[PDB]
Amino acid sequence: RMCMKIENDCIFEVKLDGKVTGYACLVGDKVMKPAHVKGVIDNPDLAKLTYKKSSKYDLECAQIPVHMKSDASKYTHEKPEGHYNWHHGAVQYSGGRFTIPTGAGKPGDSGRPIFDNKGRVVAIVLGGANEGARTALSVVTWTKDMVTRYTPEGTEEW
Amino acid sequence: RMCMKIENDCIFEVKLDGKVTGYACLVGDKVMKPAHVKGVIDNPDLAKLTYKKSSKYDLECAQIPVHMKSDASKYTHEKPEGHYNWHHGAVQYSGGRFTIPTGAGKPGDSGRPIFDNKGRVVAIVLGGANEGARTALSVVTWTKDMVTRYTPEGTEEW
Repeated sequence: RMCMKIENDCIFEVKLDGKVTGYACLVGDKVMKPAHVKGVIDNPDLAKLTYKKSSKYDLECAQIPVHMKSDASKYTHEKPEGHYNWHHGAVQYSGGRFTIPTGAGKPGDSGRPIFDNKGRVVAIVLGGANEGARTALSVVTWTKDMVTRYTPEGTEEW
Repeated sequence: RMCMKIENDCIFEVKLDGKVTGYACLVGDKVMKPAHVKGVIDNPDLAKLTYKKSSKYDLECAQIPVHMKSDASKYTHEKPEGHYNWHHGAVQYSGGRFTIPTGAGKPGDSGRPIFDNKGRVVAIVLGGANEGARTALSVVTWTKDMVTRYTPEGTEEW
């Protein structure tokens, strides 16, 4: 249940005219906001910044102010074969694919991070493709220098 | 007895004019159907696909639809020296050869996978050569990039 409290400081909410479409999460020094989400961050300090624009990668980030780093979450690049954590349940990792049981995700609810055992962020959910009882997850994934967006076929953004 | 239920979901029936001729398994993201088997997969969704043709390797595979991977059995490349599991009994692995006691296989009954201890697929049986009390197996075997067909001498296709 530590992952939930860790999500509290990191998560931010972006809404279109107040209809929340997605979430923005502080990781290291970047506010992880998906590009498809149209709307306004609630905290002004993150709203008065200039944001990078990326479509092929589907991300938007801006340098968080010096007061927001202590409030952020530490990141990690360990993707060992096994089990991670999520807000609505658990993410099963096998063969480079994040998968969730169908019924745990409605439209919206994008921007929530994925956490490993001891709290280090590993992923930022963008959408997912329905796959039997075990639906997959389009997601932003990262290494030492590279960030990679893995979008399963027939993906619907939620 | 877990291997049997794992066979249940993954294995599909190939039927020729009222006689099942083969078992086609959704291992990984494809249907493992042997090339020698003439006939029709029972589930239409796998029948309305385009299938690749291979003779030297004796296989036929096609991309299973996005609803079939949650039903697909798991794969692995661990071939440690020891004992694995089978539908009709057990497979003894030694010196790169799968061997079964004679009397466990009649003609037909090709396409059944071979499972390790905890359910991960390791092989797809094609035939076998009678060898004393300990008959061998001609099987589809695979590594990181390569698939290898090991057919013992004097092998019949059953």
